[PDB]
Amino acid sequence: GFMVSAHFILIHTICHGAWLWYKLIPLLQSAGHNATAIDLVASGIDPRQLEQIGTWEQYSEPLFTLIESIPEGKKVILVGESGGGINIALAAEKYPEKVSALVFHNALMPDIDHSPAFVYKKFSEVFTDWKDSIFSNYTYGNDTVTAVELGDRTLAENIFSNSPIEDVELAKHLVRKGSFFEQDLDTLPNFTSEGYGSIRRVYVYGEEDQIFSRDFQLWQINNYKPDKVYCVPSADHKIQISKVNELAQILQEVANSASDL
Amino acid sequence: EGFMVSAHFILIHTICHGAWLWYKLIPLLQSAGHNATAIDLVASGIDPRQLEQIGTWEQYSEPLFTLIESIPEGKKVILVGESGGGINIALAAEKYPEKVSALVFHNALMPDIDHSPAFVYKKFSEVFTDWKDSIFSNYTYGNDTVTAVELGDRTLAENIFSNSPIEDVELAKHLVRKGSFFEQDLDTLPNFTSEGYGSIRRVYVYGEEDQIFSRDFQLWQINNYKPDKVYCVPSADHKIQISKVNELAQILQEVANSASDLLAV
Ligand SMILES: [Cl-]
Ligand SMILES: [Cl-]
Repeated sequence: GFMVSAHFILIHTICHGAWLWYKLIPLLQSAGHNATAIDLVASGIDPRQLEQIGTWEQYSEPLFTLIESIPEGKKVILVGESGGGINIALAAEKYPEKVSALVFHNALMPDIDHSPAFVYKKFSEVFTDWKDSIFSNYTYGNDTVTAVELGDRTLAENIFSNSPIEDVELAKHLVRKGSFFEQDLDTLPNFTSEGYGSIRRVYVYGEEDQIFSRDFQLWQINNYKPDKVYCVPSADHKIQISKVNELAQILQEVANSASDL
Repeated sequence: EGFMVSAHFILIHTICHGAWLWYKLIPLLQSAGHNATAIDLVASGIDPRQLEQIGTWEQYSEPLFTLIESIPEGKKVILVGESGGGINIALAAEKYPEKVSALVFHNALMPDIDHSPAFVYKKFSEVFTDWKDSIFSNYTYGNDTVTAVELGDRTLAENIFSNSPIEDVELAKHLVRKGSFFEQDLDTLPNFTSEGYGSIRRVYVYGEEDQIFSRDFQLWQINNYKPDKVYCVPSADHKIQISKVNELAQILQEVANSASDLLAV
C-alpha cells in the first residue's frame, strides 16, 4: 500500500544518548527511511561535561546544527523521548519551516500559553519517587543548577520497567549526569502559535509507563491537544526499547501522514 | 543441594569500546549466582578523559588496577579480556597475581613471557591489514607520535560484529571512540614474567567465525603460549559476548566451577 520514506531525527532525554535508539534505527532504515540519532551536549559519548553548560540553547546545539544542514525544500520528523520533548519543541520554534511533524514519545509536550517549563513543573509535582537516583548541584553563571544521576532501581523499576534485563544493564553503563536546567527553562519566552504551535504534533504513550503516569500523560494531552494520540500496549517509558516494532509501525503512519510532494 | 564458589568476573573491553559491550553477559552471570563487573578504561565508553591525555598501557589500565586494589584481602577475581583487552588483563595479572584466579581470553591478544609484550600485537598487525573505512590519525605524547584509530562502519559490520544482530552494529556505531594500541610503549615494556602473568591459569576462548582474528592467527596464539584450556564457540564472531552470549556464559561458569573445585582441595 501507500508508503513513503521520510527523514527522522531521534532525540534522547537527559542522562541518555543516541545509543538508546539502537533498536529503532535499523527498523526505520529497512523501510527506506533515513533515521539519525545524535548525542546532545554532555550526553552519550559527547566529550563535554555537564558543568560546561547551563541552558537548553547550549544543550540543544547539536540538534539545531543538524537541522541547519537539511537541504532547502526538505523537512524532518523530530522524535523526542521523555525530556527530549522540550528539545524538539525548541527546534520547531526555531526552524518551523524544516519540520513536518513532531512525535512525542512518552515525552514532555509544552504548550503556548504557559512558560516552557510548565509541563516539567507539573511532572515534578506529581512524581517524586526517585529512589536511589542522586541529585547534586553545580554553579553555572549566577545559578545553582540541579543535576541527577539515575539510580539502578530507578532504571529497573521506573524507566526500563518492562524492557529486557540486558537493556537495564546497558543503561547502567551509559547514563550520565543530566539536568533539566529549570531556571533557564522557566525564564525562556513562551513558545508561539506561528513556531512550535504551527507543526503537526503526534503524542505516543506506553500503556505501562512507570514514571510518566497515565494521569500525567492524559493531563498533557488535554493541556495542549495534539493532532493524533497513539498508545502502545505493554510498553514502558522506553517504547524504543520495550516495544520497538510497534513504535516503528506508528512512525511509518506519521511519515505517511506528513507526506507531501 | 550444597555450596560452591561464586566467582567475581571483571570484564574488560578492547580499544575503542567500553563497559557497555558486556550488557548481554552481565545479567546471565548475575542471574546464575556469580558477580560480574564491567568498567570503562581511560578515554573509553563514557570515561571523561580523552585519548590524548594518555600514551601508555599503564595509564590506560588504571581503572582496572584501581578495581583490583579494592578487592578484599584473600578474595580473588577472574579477568575476562576481549580482543585488545587481553593485554590489559595480562598486565593486571603481572602486577597483582595474588588477586587473580584465572584469565579468560575472549578472541583476545594473549601475550607470552619470553617476547616483548607487543609480540602478539605485531603478529596481528602483519597478518590483518584490511581496515576498510576505519580512520587512522595521530597525536603527540612525550617524544612519540601515537597512532590512533576510529573504527569504520564497514569494519564494524563486516569484520568485528559480523554475525551479530544489526541493532548491535548500530549500538556500536553510536558508542565507539578513538583508541590506540600504544605500540611504542607496548614494544618497550619489560617482558611478562613466569611469577607474574605466567603463574595464572589461562583459558583461551575463540569464535569459529571471527572475521578479524583469523583461525590461523588464533591457533598461532594458542600454540605460541599454550593455555590451560581452549574453547571454540560455534558460529560466533569476534564479539562472542554479543553474538553467542548464552554459550559464553556457559563457558565462564565452567571456568568458575573449575576454580571452585580447586578451592575444595
Ligand atoms: Cl527517561
Ligand atoms: Cl574489536
